[PDB]
Amino acid sequence: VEHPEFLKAGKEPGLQIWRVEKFDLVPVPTNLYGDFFTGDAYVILKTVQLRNGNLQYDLHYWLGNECSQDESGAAAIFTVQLDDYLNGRAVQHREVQGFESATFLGYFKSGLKYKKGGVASGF
Amino acid sequence: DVQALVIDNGSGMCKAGFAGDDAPRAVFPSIVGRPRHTKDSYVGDEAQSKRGILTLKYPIEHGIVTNWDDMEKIWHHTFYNELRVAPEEHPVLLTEAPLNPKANREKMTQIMFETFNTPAMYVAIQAVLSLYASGRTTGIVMDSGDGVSHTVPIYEGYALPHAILRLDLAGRDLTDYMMKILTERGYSFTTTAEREIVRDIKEKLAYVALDFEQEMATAASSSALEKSYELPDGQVITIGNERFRCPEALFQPSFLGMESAGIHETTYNSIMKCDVDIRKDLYGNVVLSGGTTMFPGIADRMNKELTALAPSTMKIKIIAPPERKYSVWIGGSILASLSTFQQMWISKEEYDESGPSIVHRKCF
Ligand SMILES: Nc1ncnc2c1ncn2[C@@H]1O[C@H](COP(=O)(O)OP(=O)(O)OP(=O)(O)O)[C@@H](O)[C@H]1O
Ligand SMILES: [Ca+2]
Ligand SMILES: [Ca+2]
Repeated sequence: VEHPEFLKAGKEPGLQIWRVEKFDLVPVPTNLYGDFFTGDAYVILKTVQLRNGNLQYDLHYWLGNECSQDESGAAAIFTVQLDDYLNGRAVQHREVQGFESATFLGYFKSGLKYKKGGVASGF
Repeated sequence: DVQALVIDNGSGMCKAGFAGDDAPRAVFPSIVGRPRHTKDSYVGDEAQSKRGILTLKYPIEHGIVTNWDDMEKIWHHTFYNELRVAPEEHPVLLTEAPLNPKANREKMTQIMFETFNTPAMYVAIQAVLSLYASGRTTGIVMDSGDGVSHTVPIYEGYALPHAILRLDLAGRDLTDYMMKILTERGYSFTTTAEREIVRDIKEKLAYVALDFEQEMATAASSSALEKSYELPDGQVITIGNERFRCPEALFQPSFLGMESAGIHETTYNSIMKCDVDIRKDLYGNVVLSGGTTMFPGIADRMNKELTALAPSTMKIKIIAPPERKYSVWIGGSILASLSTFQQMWISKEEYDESGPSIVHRKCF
């Protein structure tokens, strides 16, 4: 499935973050990278440059403590879809607020932050 | 903007609704009733309440459709009477049991397009939808409904076929078992209305003991575990250790004279059939789903049993969502609602062009 945001996904080394918003994958403004709404769910793609010129991928779906079932479910499904889109080359990581992996936390130079709130559920 | 429908066909209950809703609009028994001796047929609640003059049939056994004419009747009723929609106006997501025979997948597909003229459809594995509903792409789902129980290991969104195991023991068998042990206590429940009472007793007062033995000990020594149940007239019965002896069969199928292993061992066995590299992720994400996993105490007991089977270093995590009775349907509601669903379904065009077999390439 070729979603507009999928076309942009993992094109070059770097970090891309999208927030689930009413059953869709919405890009997060770059200036806000690291500020996570605890009532939301997000999808993070870390693209790393490889020897052969091909990129290495790690897909992380972050789940806020108050995110609704539709958001966490959509985060999980979008992750599988992106991975499929990237030819199954991404390692998927489930990241739960307050229990994030060292790898994930390390993506944020200044340290990631949590803010209360988020977009309403799509149900 | 089109509205997709979600239909979860269960052996005992069918769940139908609209994609985008957080719960099925209709839940009803999977039964087709027809004049036993001589409307021409009924489905669901009405068939059940008119059982006095109808002969009831269950088209789905162990999660697999065994009678296509009756299944069609159930779907027809679902669209026109339960959901009150014209199927030709809606993409339809249907669910299937793990390891659903190839022929059935094609039949389901053929019926939707040819009989119902759906503009588009999709078939998802029940267990996988349940995992998604829990917000995970990896884990092992323990799905136990009315007719069968499955252990389904899933990695990065896809079930692992070779590791799926099946336990032919589920809600129906527990209800029947409750009927039997209740007679030892003198209570005879044999009619349909009586079986309903027994089912209600199972759903209302049964529970899984953390330690069975110790629980029997307890029950035999004091009247601490007994509970009262008021029957439909006014009679009040007293239920003792039957409350936990009933669901205990899930862990000790021998209670039903079955040779197979209990649910905890089946889960452990499925995990062991998977690559060592991903077993950690399975032990840490055991997701329970289905009506039969609704007994209080089942999570704790599964945690205990799995912990005893796995190395002590392995972190065991049993996830038991309160909404597990409908996890599959909810998972389907979410999937069908995605801005990307649009492309994943089989369209009428594709069906006309490739025929039923297209389901093998677009739904896997
Ligand atoms: N609170 C409860 N405690 C125990 N069992 C319950 C509870 N609520 C429902 N059940 C049982 O769960 C079963 C129905 O479950 P479910 O809807 O998941 O199955 P199904 O979809 O029809 O079956 P299958 O997956 O085998 O096709 C019945 O046996 C019912 O009595
Ligand atoms: Ca939210
Ligand atoms: Ca089911």
